[PDB]
Amino acid sequence: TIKDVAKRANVSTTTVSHVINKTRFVAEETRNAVWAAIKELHYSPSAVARSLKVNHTKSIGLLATSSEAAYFAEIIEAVEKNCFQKGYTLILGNAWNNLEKQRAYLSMMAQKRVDGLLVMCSEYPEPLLAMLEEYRHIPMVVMDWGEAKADFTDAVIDNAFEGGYMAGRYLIERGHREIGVIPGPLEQNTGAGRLAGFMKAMEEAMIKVPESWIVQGDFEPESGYRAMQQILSQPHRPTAVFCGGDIMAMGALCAADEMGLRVPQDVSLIGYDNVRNARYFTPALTTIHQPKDSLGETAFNMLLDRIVNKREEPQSIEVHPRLIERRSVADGPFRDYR
Amino acid sequence: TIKDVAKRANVSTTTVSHVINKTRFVAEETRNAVWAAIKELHYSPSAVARSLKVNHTKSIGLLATSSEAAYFAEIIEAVEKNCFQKGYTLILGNAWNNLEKQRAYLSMMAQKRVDGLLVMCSEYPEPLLAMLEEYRHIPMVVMDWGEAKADFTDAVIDNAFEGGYMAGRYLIERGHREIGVIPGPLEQNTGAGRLAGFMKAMEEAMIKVPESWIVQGDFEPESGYRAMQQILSQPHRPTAVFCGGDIMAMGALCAADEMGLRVPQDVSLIGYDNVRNARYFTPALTTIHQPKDSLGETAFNMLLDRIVNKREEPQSIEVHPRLIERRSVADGPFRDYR
DNA sequence: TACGCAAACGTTTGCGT
DNA sequence: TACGCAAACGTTTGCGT
Ligand SMILES: Nc1ncnc2[nH]cnc12
Ligand SMILES: Nc1ncnc2[nH]cnc12
Repeated sequence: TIKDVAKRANVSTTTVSHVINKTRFVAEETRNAVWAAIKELHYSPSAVARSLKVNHTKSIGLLATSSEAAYFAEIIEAVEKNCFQKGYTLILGNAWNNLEKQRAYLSMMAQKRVDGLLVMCSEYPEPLLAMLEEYRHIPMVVMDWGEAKADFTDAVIDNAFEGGYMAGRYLIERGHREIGVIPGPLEQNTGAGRLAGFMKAMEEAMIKVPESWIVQGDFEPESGYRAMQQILSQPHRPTAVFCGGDIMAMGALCAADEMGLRVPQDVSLIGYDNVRNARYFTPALTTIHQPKDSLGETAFNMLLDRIVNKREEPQSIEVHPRLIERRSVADGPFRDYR
Repeated sequence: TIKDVAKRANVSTTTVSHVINKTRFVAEETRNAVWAAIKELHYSPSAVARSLKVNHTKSIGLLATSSEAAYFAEIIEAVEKNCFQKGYTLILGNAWNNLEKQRAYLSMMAQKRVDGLLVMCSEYPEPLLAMLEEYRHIPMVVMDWGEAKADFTDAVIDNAFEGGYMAGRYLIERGHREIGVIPGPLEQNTGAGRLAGFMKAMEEAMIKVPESWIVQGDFEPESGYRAMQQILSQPHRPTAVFCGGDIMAMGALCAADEMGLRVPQDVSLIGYDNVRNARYFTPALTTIHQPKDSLGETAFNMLLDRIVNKREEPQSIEVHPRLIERRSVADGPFRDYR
């Protein structure tokens, strides 16, 4: 079809190409006509064709887990923002922690010849790690590991452990000593990681958390509801609770209200993520904030580096969580005794 | 690189191709070797190359507005689900209601040669309609219009008006006659549409809504907070409020709590959307539910039809909202008098 | 000076035999 | 019977002149 344009303009396609890509000098005169034709012909340069010669599609694939969950959602939108301004095209794929689904999208991606790969799989078993490696050839970065699980990728690490530790400390310094927790899937970094961080703070305080006070969640509002319930649904209950994620917390808030418990007057709740609208939780959620934007930006960045500056050596960049004081927590019984 | 495979197997690439695509019969023997090589060579058929001959990329572009907002998010995830199972690749682009941004993504899309186009732009001014038409050639469907704005697209219509009407009716039948409303951007269908529907119910009831009781929102939690405030922040206030979107409502809930108002005992609130987690609002939100999944499914479907069955004539498919009773509403002063 | 030729990028596919 | 040839799809780009 460029052939069709070169003709209208009565010049070589090479020429057409050159003016389209400003890749060498062209007569104004000449230039014009081409555009002229480019317009009537209503021309649209085929990227697939181009991508065929130039050897880069100028698009990146997001091998995600899910994309609705507030958390995930924020990141994605971030990453995308980046792709847009640097000319990249985002190909979004949720794998739902389904291996087949993952091997699937992966290969679809390779075939669509993605310039690079962003990875947010939540859980990383050997079987997944393995598949992953078969694609080392294609530049990639995993945005959700605690440490550097592999040598073939760039990694961005959130410090979820120091975040767990922060959340715990706060409780302590507020007077709390009877504290429960609803962690997220221990196979995930944001799960095991955050929890552990929180658990260290307790040991430092010689605070023991009775097993009946820790209930697993999965990050979905419902998981929180159940746990919160289960916790306050017992003879003896904590005076403060640490919730591994904002949404689940939102779930733990609802349930307390429903058991007619008061927050924070009856129970104190600290969450984790600081999702765009935790502020509008009732009451306004006190939580640890994860820098989701920077997280995305930093991932798309390391990736571009590898891409353009053809880097070979794996990289890894830390990012830092931080406490956000809201209205869901209140001084515990030992505040004044410290 | 297929050339590299044909060689290992010592057969024609045509052959390699044939066994890869099961496009004609091949000796088991022959078949094997190819795979054999296909494996060692660690081969990955280039879709760009293929897409070049076959003339279809097997990917669809989502020209969205935003992708974080719960609403949007749910849809997208839906649509994507569909693309995955029918082999399509999703290219997601948020235009933020920025014309340039839109013309941009659009053309990027055309160039990436998308098999079809899904459109969720929120607002549609002539300038946007116009650009849009320049792409009639590429099959497309707009998932957020009230009626059929154009003749060159397939449309799926939500019936947001009948939804507004439903929400109003409910209030009425619950005993309410003093009711306020926080609508969303009147330029959007889910804005003007829903409101109007609600407004008809009032006229039918000879209920007049004083201007001081209607406050625009933008769908973001914050907009709701302000409005809710503004409303209850007056000498005379409604006994019930209709909120154009769940998130904003969530915002209107927070504010009441903060002005120490009780919901629903002090104010009744009905929202709109029934987002995945409105159930976990505090209190559990009573709202109108939009079938977001079916919405996506139905869009990806009409689109596939056009695509595959090369349809030419625009189509349009209705979808229906429905009331979801929760805990945010309570009988008003006239319940017993009817 | 300002431009055009033709090979190449990696596939699929109509004819053949 | 089971397979191979070669043209084509739409670009970019190293040489030329
Ligand atoms: N996997 C996950 N899902 C939702 N919110 C999260 N916060 C941290 N990890 C998360
Ligand atoms: N544009 C929009 N944003 C968020 N929620 C919505 N519900 C209906 N339309 C919406």
